[PDB]
Parts: sequence; structure tokens; C-alpha cells
Amino acid sequence: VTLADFMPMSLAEIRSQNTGRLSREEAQLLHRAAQKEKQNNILYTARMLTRANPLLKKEMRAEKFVAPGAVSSMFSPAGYLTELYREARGLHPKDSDRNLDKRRQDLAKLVLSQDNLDNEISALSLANEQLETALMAQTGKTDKNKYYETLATSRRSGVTPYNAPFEGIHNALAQRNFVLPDNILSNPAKFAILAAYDAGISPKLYNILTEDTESLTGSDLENSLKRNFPKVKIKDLMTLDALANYYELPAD
Amino acid sequence: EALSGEYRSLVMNNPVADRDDIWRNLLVDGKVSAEITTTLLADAIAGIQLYINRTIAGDEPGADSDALERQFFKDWDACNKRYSTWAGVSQLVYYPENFVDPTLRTGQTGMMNTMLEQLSQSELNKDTLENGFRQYLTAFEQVADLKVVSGYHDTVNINQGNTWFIGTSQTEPKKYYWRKADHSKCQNGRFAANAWSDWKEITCAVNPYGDMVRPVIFHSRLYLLWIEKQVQKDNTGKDTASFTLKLTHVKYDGSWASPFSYDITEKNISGWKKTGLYCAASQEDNSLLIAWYQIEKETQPNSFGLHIQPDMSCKKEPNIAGILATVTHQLDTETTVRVNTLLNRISSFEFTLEKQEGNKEIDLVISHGDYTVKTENSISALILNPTAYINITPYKLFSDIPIAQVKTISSDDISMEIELNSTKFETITGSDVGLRPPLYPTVSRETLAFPFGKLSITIPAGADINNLDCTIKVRFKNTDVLAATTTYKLVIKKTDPVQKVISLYTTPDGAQYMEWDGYRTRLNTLFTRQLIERANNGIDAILSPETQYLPEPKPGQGTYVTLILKPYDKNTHGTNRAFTIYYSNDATGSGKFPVYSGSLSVTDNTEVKLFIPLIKPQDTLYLNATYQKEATKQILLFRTDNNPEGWTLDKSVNNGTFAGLAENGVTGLLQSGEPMDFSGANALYFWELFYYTPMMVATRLLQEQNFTEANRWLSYIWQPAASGAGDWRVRPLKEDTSWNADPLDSVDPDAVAQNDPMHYKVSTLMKLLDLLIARGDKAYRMQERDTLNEAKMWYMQALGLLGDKPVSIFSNGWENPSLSNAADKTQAKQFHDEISRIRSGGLLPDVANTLTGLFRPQQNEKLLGYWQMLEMRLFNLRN
Amino acid sequence: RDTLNEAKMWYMQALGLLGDKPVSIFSNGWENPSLSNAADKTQAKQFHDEISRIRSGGLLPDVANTLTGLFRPQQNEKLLGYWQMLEMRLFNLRN
Amino acid sequence: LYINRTIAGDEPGADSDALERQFFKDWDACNKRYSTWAGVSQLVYYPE
Amino acid sequence: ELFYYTPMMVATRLLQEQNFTEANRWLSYIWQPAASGAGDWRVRPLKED
Amino acid sequence: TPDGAQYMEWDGYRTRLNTLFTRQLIERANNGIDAILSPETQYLPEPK
Amino acid sequence: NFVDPTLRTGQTGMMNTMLEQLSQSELNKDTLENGFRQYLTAFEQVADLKVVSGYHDTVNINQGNTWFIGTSQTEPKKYYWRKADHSKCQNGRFAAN
Amino acid sequence: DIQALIAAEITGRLPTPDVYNDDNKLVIPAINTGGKITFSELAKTQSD
Amino acid sequence: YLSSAILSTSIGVLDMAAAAADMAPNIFGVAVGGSRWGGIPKAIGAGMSLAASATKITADNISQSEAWRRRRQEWEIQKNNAESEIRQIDAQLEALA
Amino acid sequence: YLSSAILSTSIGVLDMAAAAADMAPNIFGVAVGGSRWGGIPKAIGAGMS
Repeated sequence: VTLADFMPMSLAEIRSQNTGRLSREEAQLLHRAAQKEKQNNILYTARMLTRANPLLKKEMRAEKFVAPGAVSSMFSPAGYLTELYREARGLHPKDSDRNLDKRRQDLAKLVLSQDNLDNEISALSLANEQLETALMAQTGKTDKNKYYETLATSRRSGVTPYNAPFEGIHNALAQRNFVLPDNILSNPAKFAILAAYDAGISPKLYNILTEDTESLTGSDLENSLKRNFPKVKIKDLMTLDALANYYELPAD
Repeated sequence: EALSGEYRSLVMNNPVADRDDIWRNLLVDGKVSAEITTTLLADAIAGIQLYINRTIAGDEPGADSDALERQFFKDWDACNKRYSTWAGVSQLVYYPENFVDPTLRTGQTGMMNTMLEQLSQSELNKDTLENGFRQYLTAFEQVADLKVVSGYHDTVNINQGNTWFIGTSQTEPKKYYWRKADHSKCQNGRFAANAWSDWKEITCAVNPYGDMVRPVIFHSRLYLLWIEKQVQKDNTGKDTASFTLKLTHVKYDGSWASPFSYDITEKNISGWKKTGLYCAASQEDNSLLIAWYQIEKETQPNSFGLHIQPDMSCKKEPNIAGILATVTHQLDTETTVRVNTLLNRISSFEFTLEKQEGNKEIDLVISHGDYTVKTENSISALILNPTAYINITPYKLFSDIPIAQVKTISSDDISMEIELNSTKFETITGSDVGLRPPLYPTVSRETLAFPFGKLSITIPAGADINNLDCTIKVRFKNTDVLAATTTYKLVIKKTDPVQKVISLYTTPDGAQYMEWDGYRTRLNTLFTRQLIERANNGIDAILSPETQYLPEPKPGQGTYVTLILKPYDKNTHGTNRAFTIYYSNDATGSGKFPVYSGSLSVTDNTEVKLFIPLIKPQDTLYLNATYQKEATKQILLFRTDNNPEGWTLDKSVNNGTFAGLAENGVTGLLQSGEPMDFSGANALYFWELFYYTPMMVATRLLQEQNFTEANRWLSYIWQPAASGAGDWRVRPLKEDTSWNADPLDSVDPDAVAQNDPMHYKVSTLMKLLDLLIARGDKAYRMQERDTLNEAKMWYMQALGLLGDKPVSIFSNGWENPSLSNAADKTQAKQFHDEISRIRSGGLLPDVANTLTGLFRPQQNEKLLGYWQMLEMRLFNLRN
Repeated sequence: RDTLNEAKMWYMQALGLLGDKPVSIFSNGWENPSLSNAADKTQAKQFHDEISRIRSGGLLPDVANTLTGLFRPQQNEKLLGYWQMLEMRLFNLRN
Repeated sequence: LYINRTIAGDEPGADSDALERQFFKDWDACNKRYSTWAGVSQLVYYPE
Repeated sequence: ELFYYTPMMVATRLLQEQNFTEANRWLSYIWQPAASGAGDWRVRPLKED
Repeated sequence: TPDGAQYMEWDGYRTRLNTLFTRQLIERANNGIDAILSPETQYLPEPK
Repeated sequence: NFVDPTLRTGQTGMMNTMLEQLSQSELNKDTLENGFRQYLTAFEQVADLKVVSGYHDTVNINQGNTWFIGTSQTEPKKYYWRKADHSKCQNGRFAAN
Repeated sequence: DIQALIAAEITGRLPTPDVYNDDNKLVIPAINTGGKITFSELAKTQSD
Repeated sequence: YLSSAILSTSIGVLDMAAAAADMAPNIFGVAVGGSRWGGIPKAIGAGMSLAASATKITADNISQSEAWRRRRQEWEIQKNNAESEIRQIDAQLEALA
Repeated sequence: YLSSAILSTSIGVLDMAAAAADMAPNIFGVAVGGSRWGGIPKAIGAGMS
């Protein structure tokens, strides 16, 4: 109890707290006592656990041993993750935005199980879920397909005017080696839009690339910059790193 | 891609930012393809590992620096960074036998190494393997013949520090060696076996006279020193003798320097008789006070002194008769030999840590680094630590260039002002240090330093030095906007701890012992004088367990007492299940020495054996016991004759009962020869001879496939008995004897196995399993029929060693916890609280559910590999 | 698999040491000079005159345009090789 | 199999004095297998 | 030599023959990353150029 | 100088020839390589 | 780009004889500590050197060279020699080369 | 292979698809220390 | 090689006894003396050099045994090559049948 | 091999101390002397070899 709390703390942690109470030498003596008591306690439990070894059962606390690879083990990845989260969750203060508990609200909620340790999931799908659960919480909508419908028209990045239905059409229809504007069954007066869908262009992106932005002066220029760039500062976008990252192409 | 863009378009409010910034900020990699799959806990592990690496390299500002100066993060990169090297290090405490190696051991002596050199060839017949063992036994005889000549204790309190010894060999000429005895592992007067260094040969040529050799420590370097006599002849018909002091020392690579020379003889030492020298360090005016002195029944009628600088130049002291009068409890007599300690500071300093701290945001911590006095003044050396952390108000908090305070220049900011008895002297770091600790690292809790290099404070004027040199205060002052001062009181005073004598003796039948405060410690051993008759019969008689039961004489005058104690009572033992047990002389009130401490047991008598020495010059003795209830009464042990064994059986008028022994039997008096000790000073050599040499030869014959001789060498240690239990032929494996008190100060499975020798049992059993599976595979590859039945009987013998395959439970009391719930700080505090309670025997366990905490222990994966290996071999046999 | 995540965390630590990849300018104040104009003796005399002035602290710089003369300094090719090497390793990791 | 199980302690009740015998003291080296029984017993009758 | 070139020689000698976890220790006698963004140089004339 | 250092004294200058680092490494080096290459060893003083 | 921690001009004999001993393949902690302690022994010996006497080259002591003779702290003594180049000595301050 | 069956019967979903269907009762196992299986049963009142 | 190493280590005892016997004076009479004051360090140096020669001999012994073990491993590889080639030629004979 | 090299270098110290001890005379009395004037170059040659 007394020296048990001072075991995970460092010397600078012990000296950091109770500055008026503890001196500089007493903190060092207390640190040495706590570390040696931690060593002797773990030697004591290793001495009681090595008596249950099946090569010594003829010469004889055998409560519970688990298999290698079980989630209950002290050498499991669950135990490593518990050690790691316990040493990690106090590095930044709880006010800070760089704290582990604030930037990831799924780790304190996270359950340790044999299923979580064994089952394989797609890491990309987990990244997608991690972004969806933040974006839908920002917009307040709880539905998923309603959010992709309101994402179908939006222009607020260089990657945003896309339709997941249209990308599904384009991928499935190009996987048949099928070419839309080269049919016998088409309107020849609608070859342009059909070829734009053939190259693969969302209809909102077609409405972007359709605009007569050249020779456009007055307040309509301000309206067009407000529409085609809703969220960015244009003065922040002028640099080359912003134009590389905003449209997701390399700066070279 | 689209969601990653729209995130910082909306959440981060910075669409300029990189996509890799979402992996730096959000700890989930985004540009991964759709085919890379992971488990969920491994993705959380990789995310928190990325978080630790980015906050340990400075890419995450605002981190707690004190949490990063921690043994988890100080050992991050070597051990804790990866799952593999976390598991492989954490298993090294619980399963050392997976990583033990009978070939490579830390602390392995030169004899074992030069035997392993000779067994490293391929053809290992009986002749090579016997000649190597006889050469090893020769070297073992030489290091066991060593009688300790003289010594030097490090510090002044002999409960602490170190003790170097100088041991000579039983040859002509003599080969002087040296050990080191670490008193920091010496509790209750009982050295742990790792508190001893090995012997190590002093390679220089040393030719003393009158057995005058003393080691001495000068700034943590062993110096050897002796007086060499040279027989000469005068120009006339007479013949003189020139005496010469010599002084060598170790170098860093273990070599020994060339000895120096100093002319001694001035008309008096040639006329002395039976004389001897004295050498010791000095904490004041650092030198080596060398002193050779005439002997009588009383010490030192005449003496002559000499100082040795770090320049190693002579400096003749004109008076040591005033000096040795303060030392003469360490100087020898005509019949005693006394190991010396360093000379004391004539004045010792003390510092009162507080009067008034002033402003409490900065702790204002000084630390008195060095402190001496010169011939006329008192010098000091100081460093100064402020806090200098966050929430200095108001804020920006943008940038610092190293209405508000002075964020800029910290010139002349801190200043020490010692007060003398009437005057004062204010120095300042603007007058000292051009090195200027900047407030940037502005990130919180970063503390600073202010070193004062060798502040020589002049001058104590008109003070009685040192009678009433209690001088009033010593004060520093950090003067800045919002900074303060705190002051300290020197408590300096001359001291003299009088006559804490430490000495060497030899009993007339062979043994030696170092006799200090209330204890004796056997230095040498007489096993080498009695192996000589056993070893003529061969290796089979050397490694027999009757050789390990060989006696050894008792050190000096003293008695053995073996005490049987009652099982635990809540009433008469207090609440503590542990105990400690003392003895004294005893003119009552003269203090009593702790000779043993231990944890008494429930439902079982505990038998504790002792050796109570006779130091005090009806030679009485008395014994006590201390419980949580109270302390016990004394029990007399006298003798009427000079017979050594007799110490009257349950002696006079006092009843002879502590209230905790609960027997009519106390005695244990007789058998002067105790058995040989494998926890004493000579422990490593005995453990090598009786365990590590058969282990090395057995693992060396398992390699290169000499199985029928490897099984013989494994049968020197373990041999199966008619009962179900095995018969252990190495004594401390039959009597499980810890010989390493502090194993976790280094990364080695050997020390952990030395703390609990059951891992040596499991190492031996795993080597025998390796042997049996290797013999079975050699018989299996000879694919004929009778040799296949041979293979089956070998694998069935290996399964007989292993036994019943342990069924791994899966239906368990393991709930599926939250990671927040699994990593609570209370969950480790309560764990170590309960184990630290039960280890001291604070009371009984509640009865006995959670001995491991949250995470259950697992089986050894190597042994389970043996199970699956034998099952596959025998399945292929049966088909 | 876990050793591939180990590989990714090591290469990300190396990228953390290097930092931000320096964008090589191409639109520049570099005119296209004549080789007669590029190799004038006055063009090195004035260069070493100005640097020998500022090294002795003869006065302040005018403020600070041409510290290298006519030819601009270049990045270290070995370090740019580390950039491309880490980028290729991490591209193979992400696929 | 019977000799190995009664020499290793897996058969309780064995006569210990019969196990302290030169047939069983030299069990593992010589007498355990047919090959190293025959090859040792022939060494007296055919040393050449 | 003692404070820079000997750890450099041992570190580049352990990078060869692939003793990485000891090579990083010998490189950590000279350079070691700090809590601030700047590195911490443990050889004095590299801290004081 | 009587505490150990040497210096060549010419026209208006002095130049320290030797050093006393070797008399004070001896206590630091017993603790090992980690105490030798520590930056506190590099801050070690030297007489004027 | 062209520095080599193995090969340096002006590299002392102590560094060379340490690099000899670290040129094997098996570099455990024991080899790599014994080589460092032997290096530190040689470093101690070249740092113990007190200068006995000297000889200046020219007559103007602002120019020329100065040879020195330094003895070791052993018995017998091992005399060594340096050279102090005054052509790199401005303001009474020798450069380290 | 029988321990996996008993484990999947207590904590998994076996017998598939419906359990609890012997006179509104149920018997579920509970193993301990690797060498015993103890039982505990369920019942209910008559709603619906 | 092992006998040579043991001869080269069992020799410093008697080489030390030589220097022990040299310490007594041998010129007697009026002129007295003749001891060899450096004989014992010469004996310890001969012991060190001779132990160095012995450990170099046993290092060469270990090197020969390891070279022979690698030779046997190469023979095992060549044996398994020819032994698989027999099985391949036998299957090829069965295909020809 | 490395231990043999270190034994073959840690030996000239003591071989030099031998020649140091030889410099003192050993024939005393009326006839005086017996020093070994070439002992120190023999020691330095043994050290070099």
C-alpha cells in the first residue's frame, strides 16, 4: 500500500509530487525501496508459480494455467496491450488534444476477448469505420446511406464530388469490358454525357467541369469561388503543399 | 481517399494538411490496400506503439517528461517496443530454463572456460573427457587452497560498503589473489552468495617480508602494497638490509601496473622485530596514509609514516603518532590480524533542509554535492533545481525567446549567500556560470540546473576549529520576477565512532573467519584437504553425494543451536507471522545482534539452525526473539570447562522457554563440524564442480552424439529412484538452497535460476528429455525392426518423465474486461499490496484465488513442444 | 504480419527523423545565361569580395540575395536517396 | 518395458535390493538393448 | 576520440554484422531524442558547436 | 601548478599542456561504460 | 557523404588497435566491453603524460614549432613527444590541429 | 476435442439452434481446475 | 593438439621454480650476492606468453574440428543429392517401362 | 585468439619491470656491482617482438 503505489512511478514522478513533503534524498530512498520491493514480489510469485511445473509433480499452487496463445495469458498480446495502454494513457494531460484517450475513444471502450485476439478483419474497413463514426458525429446524422447521399453532391475537397453508386456503376461496367458510348442502343445526341460517364466522372463533377469559369468577372467570381471552394481559405490554398494535399497528387 | 479528405475538410478544419497527418493524429493507417488484413487487438497495439514512438521522439509536444523517464520507456527500444521482445523478456523471470545455457553462463570462472575449450573438439572419448576433468580439478584445488592473508574494508560503517581481501596460495612462490565482499547484500551478518566476487590472480610479482601485504582503495581503484626486504652487505665487514615499499594497482583492462619503489630504511626498521604495516585512504587531502610500526604485546612503540599523492610521489609525514592513536583499534598486535578501514573526516557535515521556502511554485532545491575543509577554510559545491513548468500566467502560448514577467534573460538570477558567525559572502551565478539553462523546453515540468563549481568560501575567522563551529545559516536566493529564496543550516561537527573493530583469525585446525561486530564469516574451506582421498577413486567418487555431505570445522569458539519453534498463534506471536531472533553477551543493555530472520509457519514446527559465536573477550550467552506481540526473555547458555562442544543443556535457573519454542528440546549443541556450505564465500566453486561441470559435459556430449556417456554424466546429478520421486544427487537440489539474493538487477536467466534452484531441476530434466528424444531419433532413423522397438521404448521413457499432458482450460473465470478496466492502477496496487502483505507474513491469506492478478499464467511453450513432438514420434511409430 | 507492422513502424520512425520532403524549385530566378556571361572574372571577384567583406564584418549585408554566386546549391543526393528509399519501402508496405 | 517402468519408479512396490544389482546398475549402458548386450557378452569370448 | 569516434566506430561496427539492438545503444550514447522537438546531443561539443 | 596541471608560459600567454581528466575519470569509470560516456563526464572541471 | 567512422586520417594507434579487436564477426557484450576497457587503459596512459622539457624551433616564438618531451606515470618511464605548430597560433590560442 | 465441445456449449451457441427445450429447464456445465465438471440448472415460471 | 596445449600449460610451475631458485645468492665469500632480482617477473612473463601459445594451439584445435564438421555436412548434402538422384533414375526407369 | 592477443600485449609491463629490477647491483661487499646495463633494451625488444 505504502510502497505499492510508488512502484510504477519513476524517480522524477516521485520527486514531482509532494514537493513540500518529500525531499530530494527521501524520494530517492523511497524509489529504491519501491523498486526492490517490486522485484522481490515478482520473485515471490515466480517462485510459487514454478512449483506447479509438470516436470516436478512427482516431487510435490497449480490454480490455473492457460494455453499459449490464449487471451487470458500474461504473455498474450492482450497483456502486452494492457501494459502498453496503462503506460501510455498518462503521457499527455486530459485537457490536451494530443491525449490518447481523447483522440481515440474506442480504446477505453475496447473489450479483451479471444475473438478480438484471433479474428481477422480488413484494416482498411476499420479505417473507414473510424472516419465514418467521426464524420457522422460531426454532421449529426446517424444514417449511413443518407450521409453518402449528402456526400454525393459536396465539393469541400479535391476528392469529395463522387458518388459511390456511380463508382459502382463505373467499376462493374468496366469490369465487363463494356464501353457506354459505343453501343448500337444509344442516343447519338447524348454521346457527350455518355462518354463523360465512360471516362468515369460523377454528374456533380460534370457540373463542376461544365462551368464557364473563364471570362467571369464581378460578384459572380466571388460566388463561383464560394461554391467551388466552400471550406478552404484561398490564401491558404495558394502554396504548393496545399495544392498537393488538397487534390491528393504529389507536389512534383 | 474521399473520407480522408472530407475529415480534415470538416473535423480538423485544415484541408491543407497531409493525409499522413490523419495517421499521425488518428493512429489508423489510411492508404492501406483492401487486402492487408489484421486482427483488431494487433491494430490497437500498432496504434499505441505509433503513439509511443511519436511521443518519445518529440513529434507529440506536451508530453509528461517524468512519465518518459520511466523503466518501461527507458527500456523501450531494447525490450518493450515489440511484442516479441516484450514476451521473451517477461518469460525470462518465470521460465529461465528455456533460456539457460550450460555452455554460456555469466560469471563463469576461468577454470570452466578452459575446460570448455578442451571439450570443444569432436572426438570426446573417455580419455580426453577425463584429462580435462583432472585439469579442472587441479585448478579447483588451487583456488580452494587459498588462505586469506589480509584485507581492507571500504567505508567506516562495516555494515555497509565493501571488503577486499588478499589470499595466498599453497605453493612456493606464492600466488596472491583478491576478492571483494559486498556488505550491501549482508543482512543479519549473513552474506548472500552473490555478495562475493571471485578470486582473481594478482599478476604482478610480489615478494613481501614479514607477511606485510595490505590492499587499499584509492578512488575506486584497488591498489596493492607491500614491503620488500633486500639483503645486502656494507662496504665494511658488516651487512645491512635495504627495505623498499612497493605499490601496484589495477589498470582498466584487469592488468596490473608495474610496482613503484620507495626507500624505507632509516636505522630503525632493521632493528625491529615482528613488525607490520598500515595503509588506508583519506577523505581529507586525498592520499594514502602508509605506516609501518614496531609491534609488541601492546601496539606501536615506534612508527614511521608516508603519504602517497595521486601523483604517486613520496611525501614523508613527520608525525603519525598523533594519527595512529586515533586508529589503533585497527592496528595489529602480536597475536591479532585486523582488516583496516579508511581514515575518517575529522569533521562531518550535516545540513538542515528547510527554514522558509517563500514562494511555492518553485521548489528551490539545493543539493550539497561535495563538502570538505582545507587547512584554513570551508569549501562547498552546489547545484540548484527549480520547477519551471506550465501555467505561468498570462498566456500566449506561442513562442518564447530565451503585462507579464521577464520571459527573457536569466543572467545573475540565482545567488548563494552563506552567513558566517558574524559576516556573510554573497556570490552569484553571473559571477560564475556563462552556461545558461533556457526556459524553453517550455513544454511542462522540465526542471533546470544551476551548478556552482567548487565554491571556496573564505574565511572562518576567529572560530574554535572545530569545537563550536556550528555556524548559523547557509542561504541561496533565486532573484527574478516571481522567484524566491530558501535557507539551510549547516550542522557541522567533529565526530569519532570509537573502536568498531574488524579482524581476521584462523582456528588451529585450518579454517579462517572474518570477525566483525557480532558475526563471523568463514572465508576459506577445508574441502580441498579431504577431496584428496576421495578423488583417487575417480570421477565417480568425486561427484557422489557423500562428497557433498563432507564436514567443515566450526569458526573459532562458539556453539551451534538448532531451534524448534511452535506453529503460529494469533495470541503469542502477534499479528505478524514472521519473526526475528537475536542473541547477546549479555550484560543486560549491551545490545543484541540479529543472527536470523524468517517467516514462521502455520500447522508445522519450524526448525532453524544457528551458529552463535563467542566474541566477548562461565562464558555466558543469551538468546531472545522478537514478535509483533512483544519481545521474549533471555535464555542462558554457559559452560564450566574449556571443552568447546559443551554449552549446558537447557541451562540454569531461567526456564529456557521463549513462549514460542513449545518443546522440552532446545539443545542442538553438538557436532562441531557443520556440513559444507553452498551459500558461503566459496559457493560458486562448489556449484560449478557439482552442477555446472556435469551439466557442461552432458550438454557437450549431447552435441556430437555420445549418448551413452551423456546419460552417465546426467546420471551424476539426476538418477531415478524406486519411489515415484526422482533422486537428486547434487545436495542443494535435494535441499533447495537459494544462493542469489538480487537476481533482477540484470538480464540473465542464470541469476534467476540461482535464486530458485528448481529451475536447475527443470533444466536438467529438459536436457534429459533432449537426450531421450535424440536417442529415439537415432534409433528411429535406423529403420530396421528391433531398432524401431528401441525407438518406441526411448520415447515412452520420455513420456514417462513428462507424465500427464496438462489440459488447458478455456471455460474460465476470465471475463472479457474493458481495456480501461484491465489497466487500472488500483488493479496493480492491490496486487502488489497483497503479495507484499503475504511475503512479510502480515497475516494469513483469506483462503487464495488471485496469485497472478488479472492475467493467468501459461504453460511453458518449449515443454508443450516436447509433448507434441513425442506424440508425433509415437504416432508415426504406431502406424 | 506482426513483423510487417514492425517494419512499418521502423520506416515511419526514419521518416520522422527526415521530416518534410524538400520540394525542389524549378521556377526560379535562374535566367538562362550566356557561357561568356556565366564565366566572367568579375563574377567571381565580386562574389569573393562580398564574402570577404561580410566575413570580416566590414559592414552589414544589404538585406541577402546571392550567397552562392551564379549557381544555386543542391540537396544532398544521398539524403534524397533515403527519401526515395523510404517512400518505396512504405509504398510496398501499404500495398 | 517392464524393466524400464519398474526402474524409473512408475511401478511402485519394487524390490530395491534387486535393483541395486550389476545387471541393473549396468542396465542403461549395456543390458538395456539386445545389440549392446550381445556386443558386451561377446567381448569375453571373442576379444579378437 | 573517446567521446565521439569510439561510439561512432562501435556503432558502425555493430551496424555491420547486424547487431541492431546494441548499435542503437551505442548511437544512443551520442544522440538521444528529447521530449522537445529538438534532439538532445550528449557529446558536449555537438551541443556547443 | 601544485594541484596538477602544466602550462607553457610565453610572451603574454599560457597554454595548458596536460589535463587532469585522467585523475577524475577513475571514479566515474568504475560504474561502467554508461557512466563514462555520460555528459556529466564531459562537464568535468580542470584547474586554472 | 564521404566520412567514414572506421577510416580517419590522423587516427591514433589506440583507435586502430581497438578496431582490430572489433573486426571479428561475433560482437557480444563481453568482447565489446573488453576492447573498450583496453582502449581506456591506453587512453589513461596517454592522458597521464606530464611534459618534462621542450625545444622551440625558431627564435621568434610567435612562429616556428615547439617540440615537447612528455613522461609517463610508470616506473620505468616511457618518454613521448609532440610538436606545437606556432604557424596556427593566433592571439596566443593554438588551434587544435 | 471434447473440451472444445463443452466450452462451445457453455459460452458459444451449442446445441444449435434452440436449447432450453426440456420441460422449461436447462442444464449447463461448469468445469474447474482441469479435472472436474460441475453442473447448475435453470428454470422458469409460466408466462406467455 | 590437446597434449601440446597441456604441455604448454604444465610448464610455468617449473619455470617459476627456476626463478625461485635464482633468488638465493650464489657468489659467496668476501664478495656476497648474485641474486636475480628480475627473475620472478621473467618467469611470470614466460608463463603468460606460454599460456598465450597454448590457447592459440587449442584455438587451432577447435578450428580443425569445426572445419571437419562442416566437411561432413557438405558430404551429407552430396550424399542426399546422389541418393535422390537414384530415386529419380528409378522413377525414370519405371516411366521407360 | 582475442584472449591470446591480449595475453601477448599485457606482458611487456611485467617484462619491463624485470629489467627495472635488474638495474640494481647484486654483488655486494668489496667487489661491488652486477647490474645488467642492456636489460632495458632487451625488455623493449621483447615487448616489440
